[PDB]
Amino acid sequence: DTVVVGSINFTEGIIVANMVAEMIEAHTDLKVVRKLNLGGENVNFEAIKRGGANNGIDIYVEYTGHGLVDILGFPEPNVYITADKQKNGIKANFKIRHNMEDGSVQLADHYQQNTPIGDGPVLLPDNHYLSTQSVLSKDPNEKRDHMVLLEFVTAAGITLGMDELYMSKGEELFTGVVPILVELDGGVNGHKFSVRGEGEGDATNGKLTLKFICTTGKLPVPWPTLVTTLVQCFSRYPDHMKQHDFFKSAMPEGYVQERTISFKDDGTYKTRAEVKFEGDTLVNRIELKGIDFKEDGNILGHKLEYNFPPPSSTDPEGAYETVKKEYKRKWNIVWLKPLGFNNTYTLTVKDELAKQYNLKTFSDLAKISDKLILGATMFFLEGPDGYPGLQKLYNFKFKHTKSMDMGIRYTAIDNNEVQVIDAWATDGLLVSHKLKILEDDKAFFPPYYAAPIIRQDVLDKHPELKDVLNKLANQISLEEMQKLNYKVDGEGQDPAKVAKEFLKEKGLILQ
Repeated sequence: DTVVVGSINFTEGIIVANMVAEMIEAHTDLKVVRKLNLGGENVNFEAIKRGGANNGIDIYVEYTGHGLVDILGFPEPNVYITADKQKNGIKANFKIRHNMEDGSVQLADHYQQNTPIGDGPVLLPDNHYLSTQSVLSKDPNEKRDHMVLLEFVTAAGITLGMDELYMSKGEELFTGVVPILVELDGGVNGHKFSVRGEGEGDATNGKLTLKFICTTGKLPVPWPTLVTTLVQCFSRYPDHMKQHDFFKSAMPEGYVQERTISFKDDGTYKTRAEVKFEGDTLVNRIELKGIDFKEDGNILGHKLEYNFPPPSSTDPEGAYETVKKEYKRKWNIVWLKPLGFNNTYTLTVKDELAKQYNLKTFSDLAKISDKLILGATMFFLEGPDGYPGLQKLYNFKFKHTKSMDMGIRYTAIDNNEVQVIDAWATDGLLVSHKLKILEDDKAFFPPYYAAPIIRQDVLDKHPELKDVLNKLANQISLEEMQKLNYKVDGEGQDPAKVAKEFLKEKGLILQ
């Protein structure tokens, strides 16, 4: 029959949409409907959910970063740590997305304060984040209500910058493997329960193995809700970040971790815990009080699956794999092979500006942001992977922020209307306006490798599509894609003509 191919109203998307349409019409005897969307939020994601039957798309080109946003909530799962000098400790924000049976998600918003127990000196960190991977399992020979947890945590967000390095005396307590005891006394909506966990931690590798048992009978809440609450001192800090490990510096006297966990459309947990050494053993002693929970709700009704969401990886291959697997497992959508270019957000300035203020990286731009006016697309300003996520890590304080269309932002930076723009790495106008891209030194941004995305049922009806579309694999480099975007924007041309020309040129389309 026919297949619907959608795209948002931007140059690169239209070009690649026409390329896919031409590949399908050339290498298969199938009909290709082309649809250009309004530009609404998650328009392509919801369209490919609906499919062609319900006035939606069946195929579109997505970027791994926006995929991380769409199926994992990319910025949110990272534990974003900043310093509170007043309380001589740290604060942290994150959100957990607990999977449910019907594919929905229970949101759990975590606000966290950590304060040293002793009066010793402690390391106050620069803005950074903890990337966490958690795997939940069961012992088959354990008749009690229990959870087996295996966890890997790595600290990120601080750049290695060709400067010498080598930090604290509590750091030396984690050189080897440390035994771990965790005690939790909790009450949720009047249920009183206790949890005891035993295990061990290797901080040089960032690995925790623990087994928790509910000593009071049946646990009145699903186990994944207690995962966060149930030892961030075991996080593996890379050698260049070892000066920012607050948690180890507070040892052995320990620290106090207070946390507020808000379950969307349900109750809240309030936890206070003390994490400290007792003899050889690191102990986490927690009091948990949950107040306002719906009795038939997702939490008290046990409507959450026994899993934790997979982590969002900044590695390009890891990102593609995670996005492909999750789009498959949830909503049943196939990520095909990448086209080969990475069209990433990047803050860019006039090269004159960078020369004058000696700007190399995002941190330098941040220290003078108050003087500057940022002009960016609505996608960068609104999207969680754009300016808001950036500020979670970078502390940008711009004088103004003006939403602009693509193209108009380039003329505006040329005319000094704005000083910083959200240039996209494949933008055609990047050659002509003499701009400098700055470096994402804290490495907030994810990969934005473009790849075609197809519904599984359309793949079933027409199995040939997989190979014909995968023919465009590693074919379009960043330079080539930029050349085509310039051949549309810099020189007014029809996108379909440029697409067909490029396809015939490389022999992908014979004629």
